[PDB]
Amino acid sequence: MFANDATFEIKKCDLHRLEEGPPVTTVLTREDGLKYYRMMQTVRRMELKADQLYKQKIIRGFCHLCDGQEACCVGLEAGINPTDHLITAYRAHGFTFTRGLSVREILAELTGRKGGCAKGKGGSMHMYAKNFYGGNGIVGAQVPLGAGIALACKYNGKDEVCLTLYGDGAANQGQIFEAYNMAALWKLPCIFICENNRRAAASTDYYKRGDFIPGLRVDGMDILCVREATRFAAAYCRSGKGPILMELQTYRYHTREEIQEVRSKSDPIMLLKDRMVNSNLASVEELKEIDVEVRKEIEDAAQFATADPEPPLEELGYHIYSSDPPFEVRGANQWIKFKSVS
Amino acid sequence: MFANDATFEIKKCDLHRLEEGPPVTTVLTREDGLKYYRMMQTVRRMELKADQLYKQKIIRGFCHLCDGQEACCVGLEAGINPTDHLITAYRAHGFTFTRGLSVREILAELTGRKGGCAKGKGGSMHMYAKNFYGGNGIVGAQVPLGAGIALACKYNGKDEVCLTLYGDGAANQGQIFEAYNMAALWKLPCIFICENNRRAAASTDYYKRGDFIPGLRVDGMDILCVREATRFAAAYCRSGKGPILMELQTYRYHTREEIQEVRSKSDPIMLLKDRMVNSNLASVEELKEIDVEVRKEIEDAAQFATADPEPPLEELGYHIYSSDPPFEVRGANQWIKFKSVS
Amino acid sequence: LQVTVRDAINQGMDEELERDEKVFLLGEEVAQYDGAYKVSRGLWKKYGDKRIIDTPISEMGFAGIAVGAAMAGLRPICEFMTFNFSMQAIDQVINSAAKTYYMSGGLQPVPIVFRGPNGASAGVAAQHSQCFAAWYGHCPGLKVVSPWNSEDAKGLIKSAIRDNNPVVVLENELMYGVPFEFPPEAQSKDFLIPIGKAKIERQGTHITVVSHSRPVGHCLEAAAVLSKEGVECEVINMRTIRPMDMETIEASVMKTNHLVTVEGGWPQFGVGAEICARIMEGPAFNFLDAPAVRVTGADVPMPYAKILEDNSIPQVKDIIFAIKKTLNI
Amino acid sequence: LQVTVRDAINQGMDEELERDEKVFLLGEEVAQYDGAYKVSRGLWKKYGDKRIIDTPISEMGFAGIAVGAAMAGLRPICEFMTFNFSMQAIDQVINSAAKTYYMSGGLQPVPIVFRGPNGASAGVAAQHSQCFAAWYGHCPGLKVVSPWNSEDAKGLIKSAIRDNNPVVVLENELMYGVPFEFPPEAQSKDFLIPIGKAKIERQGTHITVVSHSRPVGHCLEAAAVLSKEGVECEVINMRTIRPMDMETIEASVMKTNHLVTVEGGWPQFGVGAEICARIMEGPAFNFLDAPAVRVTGADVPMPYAKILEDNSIPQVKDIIFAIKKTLNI
Ligand SMILES: [K+]
Ligand SMILES: [K+]
Repeated sequence: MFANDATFEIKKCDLHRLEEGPPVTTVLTREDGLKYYRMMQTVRRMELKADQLYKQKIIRGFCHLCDGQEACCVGLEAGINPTDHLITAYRAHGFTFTRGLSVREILAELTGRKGGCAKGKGGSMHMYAKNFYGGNGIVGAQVPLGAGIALACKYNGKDEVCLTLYGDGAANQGQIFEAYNMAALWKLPCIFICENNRRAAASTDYYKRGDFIPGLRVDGMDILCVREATRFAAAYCRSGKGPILMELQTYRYHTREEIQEVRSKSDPIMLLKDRMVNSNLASVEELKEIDVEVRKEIEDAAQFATADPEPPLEELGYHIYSSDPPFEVRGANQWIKFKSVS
Repeated sequence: MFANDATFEIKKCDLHRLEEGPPVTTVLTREDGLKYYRMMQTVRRMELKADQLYKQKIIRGFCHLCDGQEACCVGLEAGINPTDHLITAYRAHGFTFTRGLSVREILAELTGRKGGCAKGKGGSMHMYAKNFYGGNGIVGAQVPLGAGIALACKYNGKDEVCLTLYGDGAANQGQIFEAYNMAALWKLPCIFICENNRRAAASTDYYKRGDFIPGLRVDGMDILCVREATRFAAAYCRSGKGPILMELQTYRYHTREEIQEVRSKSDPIMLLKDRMVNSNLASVEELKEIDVEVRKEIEDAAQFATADPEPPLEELGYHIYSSDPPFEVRGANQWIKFKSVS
Repeated sequence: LQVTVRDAINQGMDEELERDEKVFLLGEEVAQYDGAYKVSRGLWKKYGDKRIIDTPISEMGFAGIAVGAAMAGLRPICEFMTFNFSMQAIDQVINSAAKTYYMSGGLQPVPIVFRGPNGASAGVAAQHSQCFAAWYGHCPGLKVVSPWNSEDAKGLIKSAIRDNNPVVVLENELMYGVPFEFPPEAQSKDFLIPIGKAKIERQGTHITVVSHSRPVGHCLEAAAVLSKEGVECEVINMRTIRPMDMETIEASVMKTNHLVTVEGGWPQFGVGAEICARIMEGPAFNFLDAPAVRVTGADVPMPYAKILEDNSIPQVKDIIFAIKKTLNI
Repeated sequence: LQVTVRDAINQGMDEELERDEKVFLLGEEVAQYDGAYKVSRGLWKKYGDKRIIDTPISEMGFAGIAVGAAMAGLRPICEFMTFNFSMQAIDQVINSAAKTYYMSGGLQPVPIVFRGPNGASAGVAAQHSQCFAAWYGHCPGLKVVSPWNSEDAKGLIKSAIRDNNPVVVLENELMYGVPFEFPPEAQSKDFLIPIGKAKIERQGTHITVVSHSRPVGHCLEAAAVLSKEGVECEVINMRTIRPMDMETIEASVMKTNHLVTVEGGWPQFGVGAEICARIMEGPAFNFLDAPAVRVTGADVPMPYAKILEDNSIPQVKDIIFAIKKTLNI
């Protein structure tokens, strides 16, 4: 017999240009915390397999992992509806999954196979899903993209919001400020999330770079603060008050020892695991066995993803333009013609 | 009999991240402020001559006049050396002059004649002088440029600063924030100057836009504190403190009637006039004579600038590359060749 | 009826904006100011804040914001004061807009339109004078059209709004106040000029003259001068830069046996180059009785003084000199 | 000695830095990290923070800084991680560096070098595989080189630094670790390669094969496969995209009577287009016994799948097929 729900303290946010921030106390239901664990574990295991498929060279080109950051994508997806929008830079395996796609299609696009979510045309950086505007290879390019998805929101008035993410590397992009200004100016429901997984900036207070836009600093290893500060920021935006910065302080696992003392004293899966255990929300065996289901999940997908045939050559030209009649595309020399269908 | 010099109050600047700003009191030496007059006056009459040359159509394309702001461009030259660096955008007539160029070569460049300072190649927006990196027409591009010139200063270490100016219109250029960042980050001797002469920006507190970079807000109708500020900023930079922002508040003349109250309550030239006079630093008739002198310099120049013949068409391809042997340049079709010499 | 090129475009957007509430205009000075070149005159007044949006001077930003809206599902007309300015946003156009449908294996389309004056004006000097036809037309996933006259302008602007992919429209500012005869079939709010097709603005049998934008006008001037000595030119208005209608140019070269391209912007790796390269690779190479040549802008950044600038853009003289050089007459 | 392209470049930058203190290097991970591609290895350790500056990721801004320094007398080497990232600074290169010498009436030179890897890499997908030969090649007041082997990269990077105007150097990532015999005269520190001059890499008589950067290697491969069959190619390595050495290509054409150009960029408006257009317009034309063909990149945004990618850049057979086609053998 397990509790149904418990109550924890989450760290308190720092504020900038805000009166009151998200509550320091929250409720985790049993059946919920069970769902957040299976998601965190899946993203973790997923990236582990990616990383392994990638020292083996089945995965070519870029391969950015987000293991260590699972509190971020799962907790964010905890705080928003499926009808809200999210767009990120290239570290997007976690978000592709929380936003709908299956570990099957994600791994198969990583190994560039026909079964992949973009038919193997995209690779690791460009994956799209229902309301997910992908990862974009160009640093900060997605922030004005996000501001625009936000503008569309207001434009249809459905009280949907936009999570527009960028890491601390991209926090000095000129475009970013160009979007802070318009966002405030047009009061766009855009939440500008800065993933700060820890020189380059003259100022490392990121939640404040917005300047005239209010921001909050959140702890990104606690799935609960993330969900909290997200529901808070969603609230704020939907109430028509315009844009907000939210610095998610986090840590990507990929000296290699600073990487260590940050894992025992705060994997973000271990934290949620200890909470559930210490408050009778779940048993250590329950969780240990969800791992076994997740590990077998990822194993079968990975298997499909290395077996799956490459796309056919004759489709190299497809999907250039949308809704057009078929046409030909020139290849390496003029005698090479590739059909292109929308 | 006459005053050798006098003491005046200037408005005190608003401060951003600074404990003490520039003095609220200064000393205009009658002899200096006789030169500040003749200069301002020269810029005013030139800009008015240009405007008339332009309404006539002897000047083409762009013609950006800086009248009302003469206190800025003369005020600036008064608190920096000949050997410091100045770059602005396209409203660069005042500066070109205060930086060394004769009214003749400025006028002649506007009317597109060989006797122009750039042999008719450049026209209104692209005038270059000694340690003036001129006017630039891509809004905002001048700012990272000037941060560069500042890099150059620090790098030679000869205590020279660099005044990088932009208009409240360009204040939202992404690159400007990229340039504030590296400026701060490497402590460049760069003074960022926003000529704010009053929908576009969610914060019209330009002197604070630099965020981590300290700023001050000046009254740009008053050549006295403009000078003071500039001495204050220049000195700040020389002593290694790094970059700094100056909002220069002003009002260009180029209904016609808010323009009218601004002019009779605070023309930069009028204000200086009532100060020179109402403290015996100079005579209304003394000033009435230099008015007659400048009228003649302008008349001499407009005369030269409309009498000088166009540039020869055999020099169209000159000055593409510096320091190379001569070569040919293709004109309208492959049989038209033009000689290019460095 | 007579409508200036400016008005033809303004009609087009007006019919589009009415027909579909997904459609919206944004750029600098497009709204209250009536347009930098009065191209959107009165649109803000009629459709409001929501639909006609004045932006600050933040090109990389608003181009970004436009492309975003298009991805979320709106149909933004994103105006650049002039295309020299788009160089700051060129990356949102090439990398966010133009390659996205494809990277997503057909999952995510981007119905944006980018428009503004392009190429040379009158005494704006080097940083405002640049042609971009060749740079854009170079990129897969884009469509690039370059209208000449009123009728072109209203058709290709409606076509592009209705198109579902990113489409860059290169207007010409010196064309804006040129009036043209406006056939009644053009005033129709069903007018559409299909992208990818050229128009033959003058049948002829001696030489083929191909051109796009303002200089199409000057080829019609050179052709009237010439048929006074019985040389008949075939003048082709390209209209689309990508994907160009090379068939048409080939048909015509097979008839005339000669070819001249007249384009506005710089010579090297320019629009002429591509028609010329194609012409050699294609079937019509063997009908060519003399080498095809190119008439371009002079190869320098654009200078200021009137005489210098007047010799930097092809003039009717140079089109004729070239044609005669080709026809060896 | 055999030195790799990566090492060649390093030698060049190091020697030039040593020779002149007005010369510095800025860019992303150039300093501590040792080069994003290990190209600037050890330079920071040897010249310090004044001379090797790590920059934040702010292309539009740091390109613009280098140009400022340049305008003020400094001699900056400005690096872009890949040239795809240059799309953000492109305004700064074109509008501030390239046109300035001319706009100032020769008052204001801009001795700046822009270097980085360009074009296709390997499964870096559509946004990090673009070629820019064509676009930069297009602009007056800029010089544009595209080096192939060690010898080239060291010579050219050295002449670019010495040059007094903005030079754009299009390196290539796959060439980085490829090693080459490095003649004793190239190990010198006065080893200089004149910009504006192609190199015949292989004497031949049956056909001219002009190419630039990486695919030059695949041409030599083709040429060796094909001589086993009695067909000789003159293979030419442009080196320089602008001002490209057309004399050399014509002279070879006058002997061979055939021309195939080969390049990794997109096809239309590319480097191959300007070369043919030039052959046709010049005196080499009449020597052609068959039309000049172009072999280029496939006209798509670059895919990810290994098989699709492979047919997106030109393979050694594709070259052989166009050579055979042209000689109708
Ligand atoms: K569209
Ligand atoms: K140089």
